[PDB]
Amino acid sequence: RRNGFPEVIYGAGKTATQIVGIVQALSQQTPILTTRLSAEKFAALQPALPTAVYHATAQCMTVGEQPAPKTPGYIAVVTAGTSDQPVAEEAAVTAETFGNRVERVYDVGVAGIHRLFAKLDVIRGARVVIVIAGMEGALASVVGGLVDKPVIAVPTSVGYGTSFQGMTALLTMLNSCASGITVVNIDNGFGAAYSASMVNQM
Amino acid sequence: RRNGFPEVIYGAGKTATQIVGIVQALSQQTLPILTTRLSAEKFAALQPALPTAVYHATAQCMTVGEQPAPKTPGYIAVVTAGTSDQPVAEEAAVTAETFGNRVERVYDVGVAGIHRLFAKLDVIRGARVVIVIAGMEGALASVVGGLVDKPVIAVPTSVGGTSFQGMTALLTMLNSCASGITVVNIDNGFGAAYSASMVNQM
Amino acid sequence: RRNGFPEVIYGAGKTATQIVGIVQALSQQTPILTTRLSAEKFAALQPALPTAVYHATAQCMTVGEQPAPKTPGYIAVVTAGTSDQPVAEEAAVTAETFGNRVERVYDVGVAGIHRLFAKLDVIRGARVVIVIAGMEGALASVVGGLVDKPVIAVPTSVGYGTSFQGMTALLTMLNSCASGITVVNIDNGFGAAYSASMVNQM
Amino acid sequence: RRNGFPEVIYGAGKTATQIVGIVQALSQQTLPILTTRLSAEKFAALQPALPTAVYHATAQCMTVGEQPAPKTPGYIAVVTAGTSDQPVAEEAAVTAETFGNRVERVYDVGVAGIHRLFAKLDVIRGARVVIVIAGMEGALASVVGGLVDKPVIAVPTSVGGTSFQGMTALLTMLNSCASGITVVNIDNGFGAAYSASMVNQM
Amino acid sequence: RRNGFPEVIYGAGKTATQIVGIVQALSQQTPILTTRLSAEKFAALQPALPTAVYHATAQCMTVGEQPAPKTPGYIAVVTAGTSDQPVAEEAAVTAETFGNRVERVYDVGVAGIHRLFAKLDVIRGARVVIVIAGMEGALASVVGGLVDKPVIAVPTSVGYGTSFQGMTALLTMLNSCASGITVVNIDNGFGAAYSASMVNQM
Amino acid sequence: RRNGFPEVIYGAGKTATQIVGIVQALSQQTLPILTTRLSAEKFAALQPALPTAVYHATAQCMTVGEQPAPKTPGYIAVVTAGTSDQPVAEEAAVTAETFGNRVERVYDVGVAGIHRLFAKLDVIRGARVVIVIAGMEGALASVVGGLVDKPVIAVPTSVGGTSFQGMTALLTMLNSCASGITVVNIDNGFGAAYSASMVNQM
Amino acid sequence: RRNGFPEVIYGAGKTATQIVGIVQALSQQTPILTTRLSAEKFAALQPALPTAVYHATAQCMTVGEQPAPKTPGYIAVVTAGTSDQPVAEEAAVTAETFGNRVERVYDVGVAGIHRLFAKLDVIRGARVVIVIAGMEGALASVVGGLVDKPVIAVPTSVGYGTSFQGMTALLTMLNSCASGITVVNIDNGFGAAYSASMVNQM
Amino acid sequence: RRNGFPEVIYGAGKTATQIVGIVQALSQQTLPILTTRLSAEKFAALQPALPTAVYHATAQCMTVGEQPAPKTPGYIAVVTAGTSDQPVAEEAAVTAETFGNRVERVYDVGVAGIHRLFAKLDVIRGARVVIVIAGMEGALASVVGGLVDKPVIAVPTSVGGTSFQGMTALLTMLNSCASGITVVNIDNGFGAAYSASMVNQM
Ligand SMILES: Nc1ncnc2c1ncn2[C@@H]1O[C@H](COP(=O)(O)O)[C@@H](O)[C@H]1O
Ligand SMILES: Nc1ncnc2c1ncn2[C@@H]1O[C@H](COP(=O)(O)O)[C@@H](O)[C@H]1O
Ligand SMILES: Nc1ncnc2c1ncn2[C@@H]1O[C@H](COP(=O)(O)O)[C@@H](O)[C@H]1O
Ligand SMILES: Nc1ncnc2c1ncn2[C@@H]1O[C@H](COP(=O)(O)O)[C@@H](O)[C@H]1O
Ligand SMILES: [Mg+2]
Ligand SMILES: [Mg+2]
Ligand SMILES: [Mg+2]
Ligand SMILES: [Mg+2]
Ligand SMILES: [Mg+2]
Ligand SMILES: [Mg+2]
Ligand SMILES: [Mg+2]
Ligand SMILES: [Mg+2]
Repeated sequence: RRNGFPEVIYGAGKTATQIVGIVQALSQQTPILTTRLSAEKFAALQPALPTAVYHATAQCMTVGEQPAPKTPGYIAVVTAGTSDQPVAEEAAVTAETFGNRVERVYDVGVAGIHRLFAKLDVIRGARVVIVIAGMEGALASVVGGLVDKPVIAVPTSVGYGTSFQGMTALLTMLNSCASGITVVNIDNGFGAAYSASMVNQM
Repeated sequence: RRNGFPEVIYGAGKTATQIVGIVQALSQQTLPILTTRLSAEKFAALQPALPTAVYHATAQCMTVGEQPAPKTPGYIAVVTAGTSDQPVAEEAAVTAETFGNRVERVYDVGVAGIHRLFAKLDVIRGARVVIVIAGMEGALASVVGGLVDKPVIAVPTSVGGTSFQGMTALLTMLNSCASGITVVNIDNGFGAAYSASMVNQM
Repeated sequence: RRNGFPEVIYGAGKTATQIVGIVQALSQQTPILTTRLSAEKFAALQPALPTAVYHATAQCMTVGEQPAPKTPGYIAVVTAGTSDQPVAEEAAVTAETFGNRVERVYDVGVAGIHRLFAKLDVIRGARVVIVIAGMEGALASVVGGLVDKPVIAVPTSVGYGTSFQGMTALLTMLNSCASGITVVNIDNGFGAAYSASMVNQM
Repeated sequence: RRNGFPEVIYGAGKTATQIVGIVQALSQQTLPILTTRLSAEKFAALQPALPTAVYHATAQCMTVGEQPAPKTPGYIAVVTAGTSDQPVAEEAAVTAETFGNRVERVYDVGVAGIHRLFAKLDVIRGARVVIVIAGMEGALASVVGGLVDKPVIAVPTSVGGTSFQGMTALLTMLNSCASGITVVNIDNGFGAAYSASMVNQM
Repeated sequence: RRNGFPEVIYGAGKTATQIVGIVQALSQQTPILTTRLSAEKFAALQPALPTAVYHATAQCMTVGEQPAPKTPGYIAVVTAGTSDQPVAEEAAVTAETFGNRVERVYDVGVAGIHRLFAKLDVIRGARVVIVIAGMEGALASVVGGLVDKPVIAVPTSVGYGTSFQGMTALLTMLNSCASGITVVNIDNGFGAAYSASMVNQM
Repeated sequence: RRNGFPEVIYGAGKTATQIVGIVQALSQQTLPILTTRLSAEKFAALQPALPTAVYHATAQCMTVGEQPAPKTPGYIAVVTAGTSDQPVAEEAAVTAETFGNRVERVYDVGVAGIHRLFAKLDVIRGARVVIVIAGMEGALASVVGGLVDKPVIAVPTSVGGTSFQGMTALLTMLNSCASGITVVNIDNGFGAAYSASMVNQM
Repeated sequence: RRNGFPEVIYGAGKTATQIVGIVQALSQQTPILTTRLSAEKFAALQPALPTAVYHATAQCMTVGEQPAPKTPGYIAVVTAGTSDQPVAEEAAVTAETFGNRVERVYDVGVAGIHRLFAKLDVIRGARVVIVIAGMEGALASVVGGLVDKPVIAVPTSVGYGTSFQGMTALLTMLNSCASGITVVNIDNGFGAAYSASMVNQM
Repeated sequence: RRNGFPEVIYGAGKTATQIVGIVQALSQQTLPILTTRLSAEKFAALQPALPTAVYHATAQCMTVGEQPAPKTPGYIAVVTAGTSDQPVAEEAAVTAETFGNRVERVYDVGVAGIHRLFAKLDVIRGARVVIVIAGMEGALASVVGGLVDKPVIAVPTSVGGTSFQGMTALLTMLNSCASGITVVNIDNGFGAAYSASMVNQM
């Protein structure tokens, strides 16, 4: 029960009229984070749940007060390209909603690998690292070889052609777990940040 | 340089006359040497060369060198779905233990006879990290993931068989919902325990 | 001919102007159930066939009188998550239209497995069990091991990423038929309820 | 506990010295013991150990123990598309019979020479349940399913071959339309008959 | 050059403003048939090419005069279900535009196989048979075994789930070519009727 | 009954002692008997039993019985892309000839050295039907299909190899554009010639 | 840094309000080419960046002055069908923006192979050849065998059915690299022209 | 006719008694003869027949005839990801050198230990063309492609293994982003070097 975790509603298939109904049911108990919440659904709820915030790029709403970092360290969220940033903020906002400090390192993909070496120590000073990437997926391989903290890698569905909406990054990423890497499902920013938050709070 | 980890040998693509070559190249470590995926015919080839080495048959791993105490008092729980998983479970198990981790094995607890899984639930919940290894019924990872509030790393196993050579287990674990599961690639129990070991010792 | 079954029009590709034409053709003979009937098509037919009912969540229209249970027992329709409920009501409404009592057990997925043990006897007291699930598909494995009545399992296309719109549940579900489970096609709530109704009426 | 079923041995992953181990562990049942997928070399290994056991060559099943009468007077019809199916058909057949079911075999009736299938249509229609086993021409299940108003369980068989190792038969049976068909996974005649047997004895 | 064939514009990717431009270019020479012509594109061209006809269900426009049957026999176009009829009329209209008599046998799928035996001689009296079907694809197997004229089979992309938009019929159909069957690409009504017309005019 | 065709034996799944069983069951035909896919070790097993039979090594076909004249004066052209195709080309070739067809072989004319293909273009164009057999470079079927105004049946061959075991050739031929091509399934030269033979004799 | 290349913004996922922001950031330095720029996004930017040009068919905007050919030779862009022309102009416009002369040879697909032999010398007089094609993909095979300059082949996603949105051309094209051919990703006109420009400027 | 290239033998499908047949058919060239994919058992079969020939074991290539000087002073760099790549890297290497190219090998520089790759970056950058050969970690091609402003041809290697037999490496290289990469098909180091050699000598 009281395991110290917020509440997570799969806001993708649920109706705006329903999300109020689910929030207002658990509104007396416990922060309430909702993931994959369209901009058309937050507008329809804005006055019905007038405390909630909305992170546009992340498609996440939070009703309630995000805690202060309960752990002295931080989580590195590392992005290969700007197109990755929505699923990145889904991770970074759920990690912050679960009580973790988060240091963002966006747009340092391998096609300009000096950008990643520029922040290479910030990454190393995190307790966990989330690596997000599309197309090639190469970035998680690169970081996994270069840091000695747990790395959770999120493939994304960005790009085109034989990206197979994320399949090629997922395969690339799975093929480098021997370097200290685990992988979540495509676009699953929330899901990597939930295991990330657990790792970080130990 | 010195992150404490033992020396790893990928012994599937190295030769018997070439393994003894790097093992004794680092015979001044005082740190253990773990050799993964070493077929039983290749340990008989070196058994004269390294009389002291230990060989874990099911796990195809050979350890040379004095094991010191566990590094931290928590344990990694290794949960297996069926007997066909025992080998790749034992590769995770032996790697985790060589790396300094206490390991508690919880084998044959697939959801076909789920009472088995509640039998040893106290043990699973007590671990700092849970490695779930499952073949055809990769549904075990989700069942676990929704019963523990600790990190779960899932290892899909290939076992031949509308399981499409384990590809279904990999897909089933990725698409699992007990948020808190994170997936390595097929049969890679080593790398699971490598990420597990980092997670435990933090 | 007179085998005791209603009439089933694949209302997906057929036009609203046509469904009236098909209903009004067989309207003199025999209940008439139509499956995959959009809400935009029922409005266009509401006055042209003003007796029919419409189950919104199920996307099924029935013109005619649903029979009373011709069998003393009931069919358990068991759902893993709320997102599964449309295809669940397609099953539950066709099972009721074919003359079966139906006991619904919705939202008891494995990510909170206590909810399923809460209703575990209701399931067992059914003559047939329909298990519906998305993403992981785990639930059908779990129930198949726990009841000793025929279980028909419907994968659904809900979730995201490597769900492959239902493929991962279908594979998961097919891989547990040795526990007394058969599987229908993705989203095929109607089709599992048609075999279910046959089983139940013996 | 006591659901009446006989004892099942998955004899593909068990060893010859280990099979005689559980068979004689339950030699006080008075109930039959059915051992599926037992290669002809493994029955010669035990033929001394169990002189009374019967072995059904094509079906790779070994039955130890006195078969009592059929439990119910209806029969299961086992329909096979071609000769290449005889083995997995015979695994369904022998399992169904060991479990207490009268079984009527209707073999080699594929739609290439469909007059064969109308030859023995009276027999098929007379069954309480029909198990259809088909390789390349998995179209047989639909043809049957639209000629019988009784439950049909389809078993796709692998036979090597743009049949993609049976995957086409599995897909073809799932996507069948004679509503009333339900599919097990590849080559799993046992589990088909296990669901068939439940359906018959109800 | 003058091989006796009409002109065939892939009207799918081409613009309405362009199709007039392509027609009016070859309008002085030679009938002009255009395939995959949307209803939104024919309206935009109706006054610019005011002689052309439009077959709504077929999405084909013909500018010019369809010839009278230059061959005494006819082509049987055989459809399994009503959902198949668009791609059927794409075949039947291109076969008629190329000078062939066409006898249509729609909706006689295997789920009611008596309907096909009702027309079984009409099919046999054709010089070529086009078999169109979705979902299961079974129908082409059935007819191929029952007629001894060339059968060209068109899979369609109708149905749902693991139809894989036509892939399961294509596979089913390819797996019965030993009965005197060739297969075209999914939905390719025009393409089967072009080989059909050649066969018929010999 | 009597459509003129010779007797066919699928000799891949029949046994050597069982082949001589049906061959001499119909030794009163006066019509030829064609046995396809007969391995060279299985013809040596019967060579005593049938001293008169002919065996075409590359094609794995054995013909017993007096070949009468060709039934019609046109010929079938069998075009092969490379040497690796010679076997399945020769199965089409020998079947077509046993069935009563004049056959002109045009081998090794792949588009890598396309001048070879224009070398024997007069011959190809002169055929009533063209069977194109191609492995990796299945592009040959389209090239032919757009140079002949006669029916083209394409046979994809498996040859191991990012050709995905011939699946690419099958997909490439289906998606060919020289409208006038029709595809059989992988390696099935027999059935190609069976449809070819019907087309030629009409 | 100053390697002589323009600037390339993946204008697909980026917002119109952002592309101005990215252009106007690098507007002081260095031509600026933007690829996959919708017609709805260029209108919204037309007054904010009023120097840029827009190639409608190519979906490319260029802000800045395209250089004159810095190399005396030219690049042949060769198209199989008119449907290929968008991705062709994406290549031809990026090759021209990077300083290359470009000779276009559109619509000479293999279904009318005389059209390609008509321009066969123009192709040969280029220093590099880009071959673009859909459906069959055959054209790259044909040209690769016929020119002895580097050939870069772009599969496209045009056609239907088992085109698998470009997969069949990609496979066909990859299967002819032994003739002096490399392949880029589906629809990647820009990407083949970037390697093409490098080759040409040596 | 005379493009300068040496004579190539595809020695995987040619026989040992047939190889010596064309090698000595062109023994009046004064130009070298390169024989690719020649197993070590097939070179021992000819070693008497051609005493002067050289055989490169790892690369399965045999070269007969006097190598003249390099044709142009630039070199091709052949970069390999791991040891498992050495064979197909060496086929590219030896072909490039036989064709007249200076070749600099840069092996074992995968991104797991990326410092290795910066070790020999000066050499890589100095090449006119870079052939990148990579198995599981096909991410190497992108890393290179974004560090060199010269043409990169990538060769995916099959190595068994959630790498799906190299298919992931092929997909990963296609979907790479360091624009400047171009991909051959699986294991085809020869054809890579054939395109590489053309690119270098221009
Ligand atoms: N964005 C997300 N991705 C994956 N799983 C999620 C996401 N949001 C919530 N979940 C999980 O999905 C389940 C919700 O199931 P449902 O009852 O269908 O809402 C819970 O286990 C949530 O933690
Ligand atoms: N929702 C459904 N899913 C699958 N099959 C269905 C569905 N509704 C009807 N059918 C079956 O599809 C066939 C109707 O074919 P058609 O002539 O195309 O309407 C019949 O066998 C129906 O029982
Ligand atoms: N519906 C269709 N399906 C397949 N191929 C077609 C179709 N309509 C026309 N074609 C062929 O596609 C080619 C037209 O190429 P394009 O120049 O792109 O129009 C010709 O070979 C036509 O015969
Ligand atoms: N049309 C395109 N196709 C593929 N890659 C592209 C395209 N346009 C730009 N790129 C590359 O994609 C990268 C841009 O990454 P991003 O930061 O997400 O814009 C650079 O390497 C560009 O050269
Ligand atoms: Mg970027
Ligand atoms: Mg690491
Ligand atoms: Mg739920
Ligand atoms: Mg059960
Ligand atoms: Mg119908
Ligand atoms: Mg036929
Ligand atoms: Mg064209
Ligand atoms: Mg070339």
